Amino acid sequence: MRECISIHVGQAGVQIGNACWELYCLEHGIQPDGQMPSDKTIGGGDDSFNTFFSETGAGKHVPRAVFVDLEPTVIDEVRTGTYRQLFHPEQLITGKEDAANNYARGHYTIGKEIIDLVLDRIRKLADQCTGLQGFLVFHSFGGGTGSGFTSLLMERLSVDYGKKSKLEFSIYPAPQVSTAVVEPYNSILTTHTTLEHSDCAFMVDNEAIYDICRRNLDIERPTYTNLNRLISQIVSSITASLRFDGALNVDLTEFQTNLVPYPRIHFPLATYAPVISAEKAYHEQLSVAEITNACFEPANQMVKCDPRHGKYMACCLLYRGDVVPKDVNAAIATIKTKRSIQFVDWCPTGFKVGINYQPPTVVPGGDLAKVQRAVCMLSNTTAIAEAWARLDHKFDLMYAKRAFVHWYVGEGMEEGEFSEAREDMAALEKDYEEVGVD
Amino acid sequence: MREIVHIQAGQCGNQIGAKFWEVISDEHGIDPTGSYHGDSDLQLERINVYYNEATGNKYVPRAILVDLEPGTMDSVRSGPFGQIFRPDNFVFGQSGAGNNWAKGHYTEGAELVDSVLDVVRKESESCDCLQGFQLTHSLGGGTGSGMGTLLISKIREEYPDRIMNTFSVMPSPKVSDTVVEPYNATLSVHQLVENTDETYCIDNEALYDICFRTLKLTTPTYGDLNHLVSATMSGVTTCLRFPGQLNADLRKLAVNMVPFPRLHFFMPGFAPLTSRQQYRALTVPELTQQMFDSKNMMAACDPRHGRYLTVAAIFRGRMSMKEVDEQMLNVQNKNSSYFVEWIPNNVKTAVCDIPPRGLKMSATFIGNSTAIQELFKRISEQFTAMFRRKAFLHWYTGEGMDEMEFTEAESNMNDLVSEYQQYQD
Amino acid sequence: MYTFVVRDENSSVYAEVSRLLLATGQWKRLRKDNPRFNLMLGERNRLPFGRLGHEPGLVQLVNYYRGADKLCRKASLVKLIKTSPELSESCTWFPESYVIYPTNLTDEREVFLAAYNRRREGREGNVWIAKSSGILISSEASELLDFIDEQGQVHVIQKYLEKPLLLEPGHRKFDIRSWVLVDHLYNIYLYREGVLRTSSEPYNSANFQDKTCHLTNHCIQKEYSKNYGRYEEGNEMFFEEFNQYLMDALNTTLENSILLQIKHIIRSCLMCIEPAISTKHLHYQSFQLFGFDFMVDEELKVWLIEVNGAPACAQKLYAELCQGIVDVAISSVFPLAPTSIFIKLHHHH
Amino acid sequence: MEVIELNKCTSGQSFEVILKPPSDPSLEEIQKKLEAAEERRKYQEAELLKHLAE
Ligand SMILES: Nc1nc2c(ncn2[C@@H]2O[C@H](COP(=O)(O)OP(=O)(O)OP(=O)(O)O)[C@@H](O)[C@H]2O)c(=O)[nH]1
Ligand SMILES: Nc1ncnc2c1ncn2[C@@H]1O[C@H](COP(=O)(O)OP(=O)(O)CP(=O)(O)O)[C@@H](O)[C@H]1O
Ligand SMILES: Nc1nc2c(ncn2[C@@H]2O[C@H](COP(=O)(O)OP(=O)(O)O)[C@@H](O)[C@H]2O)c(=O)[nH]1
Ligand SMILES: CS(=O)(=O)N1CCN(Cc2ccco2)CC1
Ligand SMILES: [Ca+2]
Ligand SMILES: [Ca+2]
Ligand SMILES: [Ca+2]
Ligand SMILES: [Mg+2]
Ligand SMILES: [Mg+2]
Ligand SMILES: [Mg+2]
Repeated sequence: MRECISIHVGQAGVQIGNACWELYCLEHGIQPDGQMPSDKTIGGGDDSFNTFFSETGAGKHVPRAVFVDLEPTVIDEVRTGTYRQLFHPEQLITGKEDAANNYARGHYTIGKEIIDLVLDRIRKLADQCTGLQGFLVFHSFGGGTGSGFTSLLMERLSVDYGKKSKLEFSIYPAPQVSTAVVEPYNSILTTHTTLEHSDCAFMVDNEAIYDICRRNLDIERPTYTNLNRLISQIVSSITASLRFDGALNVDLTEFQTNLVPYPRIHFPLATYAPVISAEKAYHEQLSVAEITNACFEPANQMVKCDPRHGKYMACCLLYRGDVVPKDVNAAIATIKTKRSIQFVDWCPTGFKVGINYQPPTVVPGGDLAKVQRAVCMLSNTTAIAEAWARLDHKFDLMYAKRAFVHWYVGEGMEEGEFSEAREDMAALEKDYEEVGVD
Repeated sequence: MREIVHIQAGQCGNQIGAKFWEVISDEHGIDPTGSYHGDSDLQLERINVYYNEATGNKYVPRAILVDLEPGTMDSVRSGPFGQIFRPDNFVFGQSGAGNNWAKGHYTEGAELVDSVLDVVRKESESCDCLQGFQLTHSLGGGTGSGMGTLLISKIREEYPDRIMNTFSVMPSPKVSDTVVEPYNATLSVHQLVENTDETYCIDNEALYDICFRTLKLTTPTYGDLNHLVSATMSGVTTCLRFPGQLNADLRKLAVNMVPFPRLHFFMPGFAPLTSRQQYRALTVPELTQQMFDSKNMMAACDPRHGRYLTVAAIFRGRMSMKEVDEQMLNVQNKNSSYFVEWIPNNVKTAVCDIPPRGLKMSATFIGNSTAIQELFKRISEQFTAMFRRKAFLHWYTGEGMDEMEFTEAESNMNDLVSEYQQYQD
Repeated sequence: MYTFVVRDENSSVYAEVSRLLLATGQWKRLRKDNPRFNLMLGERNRLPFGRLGHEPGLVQLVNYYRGADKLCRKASLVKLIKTSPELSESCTWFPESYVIYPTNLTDEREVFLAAYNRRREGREGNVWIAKSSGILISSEASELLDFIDEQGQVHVIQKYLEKPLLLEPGHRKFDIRSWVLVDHLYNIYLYREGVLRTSSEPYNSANFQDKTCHLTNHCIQKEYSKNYGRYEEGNEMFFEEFNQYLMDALNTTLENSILLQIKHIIRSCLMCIEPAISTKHLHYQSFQLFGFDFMVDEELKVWLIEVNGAPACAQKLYAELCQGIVDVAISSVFPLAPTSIFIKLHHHH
Repeated sequence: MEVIELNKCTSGQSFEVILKPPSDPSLEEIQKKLEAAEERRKYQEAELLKHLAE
């Protein structure tokens, strides 16, 4: 068994993290106090759930997590919430004043004065690991701490943990729930300095989660709670292979191998189905084919975009519940004949399939209804670059007038770091185009 | 614990400040003695942003009262909530400023500013994490204008990395005390351009017209003008005084509203505004159509004469947040030729569950519009009509000022107008 | 109030569409860089489909199907017909074609020569044509391949219709242009009005050098031909006259002998690529006007020449069609506060 | 349509299906950057004070 440390940075990272460890506990039968009745080895063991939970002598299963925010009001909820007893205080790091949606403020001004403290706390979690795999970093693009401080952390992690892997869960800015005008600036800044330090990143566009919540859950104005309970269902599906017995995506290294054939192109698209409203009278349960086919509808992709007009470099299906391989292949064959699935010539046209018999756990009182089977597809499409195009466009509009730049220069950042970051994205978009178009 | 220190200077400053503290003290459930008697936990969630908590569960506003004559502040001390202010925070002189910017900034004011900073420093040392300051003052008089800007200059020196925010009453010949108000306003606007991060420009003629035309007050008074300012100040600060996500921070509001350092002058707005057919409920569409109506704005500028750099809307009360988003998007989509196309999503919407006193719901408007240059032209034009004849300069030269300084303030503001002009195209 | 932007100033069609929209008083045009729009009249090349459908509250519609270039490209069309089982390589209404890459750059050079040596051996007519996205007509394979190598872009060689259907009097060639509009629901509408772009020169089969009687292009007939405008005005015969001709001369109708096949061909092509370009579950919606070009042989068999994705319209039909584009393509998505001029082509979605 | 590397365990199974074959900054440099931006902040604030001193 090899452990995985999770890092949650900024508000988005903290709240999403809080909603995943709630789900992790419910999935592994852990209670809010950290006790785990089914765990028959008290105070130790190298089980699959131990990759995410350490154990004390008193029998407490403690997440291998760290929560970092430059402002205390969000992490303070964790300290007094339902799962306050899971973490000990050293895991919850909070500052006094935030980054004010200013990448340069999180990275430089405030980041420099707290980075050495975060590393020290992370080192304490590392010293508990007999064979550490890597890190899972949850953050937002648009937030000042989530963008500015995360890139600084990723740089130091690559220095202090060279031979380790790092995966990202990144929240893509969506105006319908965004509280900042300069989020394009922050998103591009943080992608530029993180690109060479992240081995694989899952971008969730708030626009996609927001509309899934209004369409499938009949929520007229979704809250962050709604947005996060849904995000933690997908994240649970991606991290299941690390927390349960299995032979696919068994360690963090396997994500790069199975999903990223070229380093810079490490942003797989995630699709999920089915999302059903608990408030529904009673739904007719979907089949293996029906839910597989749904993986090729933009309406349930974590980022809206048309894979039909891109090219796949790798496709991966993660099923949970009542699924046998025979039914999966029966659906794939059907979808290949009715869908536009174009791989690149230097990749096999196939799918790596993983099946976990335990169906998706649902939070009591949540929005999602219990289903018999669900699938999450991780496909590396060139179509995801549409999100880069959208973002870079907004950057160019503001930067062309130097709007809001004075706030960044005022924190010690040099104006040329803007163009330097935008030029990198220019190269990223071109890479996707070299791989996808003819 | 993100504390804000409040400062009210001069006649206008203290009279508007007092009413402001009277209005929000009601919203947070604080009585005239500082005892909380509200019914909601939301009232206290962020109470320490503007209030200090003494012994006996008393809440004392974190405000300092300043003036060069005792009269106005003597009234505040006798006013409704006068007993709730910290006695040591009354700092005043005896000479006055004679509506003379140079007296409040160079002579009489200099003699008293140090003892004011002694109070500011003492309030700051007790803050867990001080955000910044907010000043209430007029620009047409002597103390709020001359000493007010003097205080700001000295505050930015001792706290160079904190946010400086002001509610500035702009003078108007229609609602005038003296003929030198354009002189005092031009000199202050240069200090504000240089040393503030956010300035809510409140034109006294806008306040007058709204009382006469909209509210149907046959003969407005300063008291009536200050009612509006109170309601607007309460509205523009709802983001700070209650739980929220957007513009909930002074620095975050600046970062989202100020694309260029010098262009931080806002047009505030308020809705509803009804005369006394006052009990009629207001629908969200109506609430939005008014909030964007120029007649509900208090800078006395025409928004359709410029373009919005950024906007901050705050809807208070229990309403359809889905219906709010629909109407806000309808406004931007039905008049998208008045928003700049080089700042995507420059209109941010915030919601508050607690409504103002006596209203089921309301909306407050904060606009960074290039149309504000119309205000700076009025003042500039009135300035030049006198300065070209050197009229009334002797009041100022007698306090040690030279004409060169007036020539500089004149140039500094015409520059500001040119800066607003290049971004309107 | 609906809003739209214009990103193709050279489009004669949507220029009039924009004229009609504003004439209703319920539409308002915006700068070409304003993201808040209901409808985009987008540019031809490099239309930013990735920035569509991301404006909260605004349902956004565009006049171009992303991915239709597969059908509106010479080399792309051929590759689509030989590889799509719905069309099959045995497609009976598309001339035998091959994709030929110049030697300075897969390529079907050898496959083309095989069918050539077969025809040349069987005494059969072996006249071919070469073109690209400058055309050459020859009966010798050496002249066709040498012509493409002198260029630097992909070319296509397809069988030339040696026995075209000629209009009398004049003994002259022609081609039929039919406008087809596909709306956001993917209903296929065929404009009731077509145009015959006819040649004013007597067809001469013993001289493929003088390409004035073989090429029915409205520009070549008006520049290199000497009988332009003799028989019909501007070498444009409309369906009313062409129908009366088929009756007096051939004793049949334009509906039976030609239009049935045209509607069958339009269905087969558009229904084929529907899974690839449909915007049924997309965050934005698409419609697009297409221009199909057909040939007719002396047997009254219809052949497909190409599809145009940004076609112009006949002068006499700009009002009827453009008003129709607003009724079925724009108002059907943004209504305003007959006897349709289209022929719906029902199909199994 | 080929299935390869089928692994079965109590809590699930995983396999692979092939439809078709194919055709950093050191610690020294980071500290300088953090101090470089801090040096440009000190300078900018000194100019502010120098300005306010005049
Ligand atoms: N999906 C989701 N998005 C969130 C959540 N919280 C914040 N966001 C998004 O994150 C972006 C803002 O970044 P934040 O994480 O709030 O900022 P920060 O990282 O705390 O950094 P600061 O500027 O110091 O506050 C906005 O686009 C929000 O929509 C959340 O709980 N779930
Ligand atoms: N295989 C073939 N048999 C007979 N005629 C042919 C032919 N291929 C092309 N032509 C002639 O060429 C003309 C059309 O050429 P083509 O359409 O390939 O060029 P183009 O696309 O630039 C004109 P358009 O404006 O219709 O797109 C027709 O008038 C037709 O008579
Ligand atoms: N809105 C409002 N404006 C005022 C009030 N009192 C004075 N003013 C304005 O402020 C200017 C005079 O400044 P004043 O405050 O009296 O001078 P100071 O006491 O030296 O600061 C004039 O333009 C007045 O119109 C008031 O109570 N309300
Ligand atoms: C009582 S008064 O002396 O007649 N009056 C003169 C005008 N001045 C300014 C003004 C007009 C309206 C509101 O405020 C207020 C005092
Ligand atoms: Ca154990
Ligand atoms: Ca590395
Ligand atoms: Ca004295
Ligand atoms: Mg934060
Ligand atoms: Mg006075
Ligand atoms: Mg063509």
